[PDB]
Amino acid sequence: VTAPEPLSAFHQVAEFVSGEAVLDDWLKQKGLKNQALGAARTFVVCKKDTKQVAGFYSLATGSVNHTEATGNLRRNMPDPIPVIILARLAVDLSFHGKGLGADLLHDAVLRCYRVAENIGVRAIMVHALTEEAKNFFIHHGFKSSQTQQRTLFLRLPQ
Amino acid sequence: GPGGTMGRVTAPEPLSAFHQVAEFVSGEAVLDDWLKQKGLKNQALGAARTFVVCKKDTKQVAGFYSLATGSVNHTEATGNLRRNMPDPIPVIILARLAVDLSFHGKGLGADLLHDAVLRCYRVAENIGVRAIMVHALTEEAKNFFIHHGFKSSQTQQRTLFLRLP
Ligand SMILES: CC(=O)SCCNC(=O)CCNC(=O)[C@H](O)C(C)(C)COP(=O)(O)OP(=O)(O)OC[C@H]1O[C@@H](n2cnc3c(N)ncnc32)[C@H](O)[C@@H]1OP(=O)(O)O
Ligand SMILES: CC(=O)SCCNC(=O)CCNC(=O)[C@H](O)C(C)(C)COP(=O)(O)OP(=O)(O)OC[C@H]1O[C@@H](n2cnc3c(N)ncnc32)[C@H](O)[C@@H]1OP(=O)(O)O
Repeated sequence: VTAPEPLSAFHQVAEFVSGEAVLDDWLKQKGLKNQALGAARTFVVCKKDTKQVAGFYSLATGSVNHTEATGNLRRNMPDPIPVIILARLAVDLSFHGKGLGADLLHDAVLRCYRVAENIGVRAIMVHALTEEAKNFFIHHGFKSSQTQQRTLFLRLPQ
Repeated sequence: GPGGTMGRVTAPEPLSAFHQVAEFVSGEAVLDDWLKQKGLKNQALGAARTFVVCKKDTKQVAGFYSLATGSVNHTEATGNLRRNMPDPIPVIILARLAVDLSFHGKGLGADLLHDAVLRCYRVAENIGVRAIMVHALTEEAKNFFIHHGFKSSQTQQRTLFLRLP
């Protein structure tokens, strides 16, 4: 695949299938529209020598109240806690099991660290859609909320 | 205007341990004390990023502002801010803004706000952001933001927004 780049009208998305239709349909129907609105910024990777999207993720600003956080995350912090929402992350079924999911997450993390140089950010927050998704994030260092087991956080040490 | 001094200040730069803040006074003690007690600590925690301007040829702070990520529910927004948007709406919070009493009335409050706005537009290239949000501490502060293009929430006059796209 190609290096991560911003979603554009040059990207072919209509055939993308990840196994989660809510994510597939968001990419195809709302991805580019929501970029113009300031609702989310989407980054894609493409099959080599094509503009066919092989995987993507989306980032938006956000916050979390102390009750949905963890004991360590809320320590000595204001309420609510400033976060970046990793709103969506998916790889096409044809590319599963090749480390592209991990690679996309790593790119997202680095981009959040860069954003955090100019704006206050405590953590990356994700809402896991399934138990399998939650376990993927746990494997990569995310920690669950105490009240919602599918809300997870990755503290950005600074 | 001339304000209280005709000395200059430096360009905005990140708060650091090299900055003197202990003598800063803005007319609002809550802001003065946040800067002195929490400014640098909160930077390391990821609670807020603070940018300062200093008296020329010193490291003495003459003004500052602070930025953090945040969001707002549709009920607390405006119709134009929320139309076709997810709920809640992604924003950047202008958490703190203050100038030392000695430099009031010189356009430094406007200059700091302008630098804050440009910094938000740069951030927005990498992350979804709909608007800058501010909670005005006083009536005087609210009117200052209105003069520079911010719009009040319909329910709360002291919560104001500046749309970016
Ligand atoms: C993002 C949200 O908002 S929540 C929804 C999450 N997204 C989805 O569920 C959409 C459908 N699923 C997918 O798109 C993919 O399965 C992804 C993106 C979750 C993972 O990508 P994949 O290609 O399957 O995994 P990839 O090959 O990158 O695996 C990377 C590492 O994670 C591990 N891993 C992958 N899936 C899981 C899992 N469910 N549980 C634990 N570990 C996992 C792999 O074993 C590998 O580990 P290693 O480096 O120690 O060998
Ligand atoms: C950010 C928050 O969360 S709210 C808290 C805001 N901060 C504070 O209250 C701390 C105490 N006050 C201050 O530090 C300062 O008064 C500031 C930073 C708010 C403003 O800075 P000042 O030095 O007073 O104003 P500055 O000289 O930059 O004024 C710039 C312009 O705005 C105008 N202006 C200033 N105050 C007001 C006001 N209250 N109402 C309308 N217009 C105003 C000025 O006349 C000038 O207009 P122009 O550019 O058309 O000539």
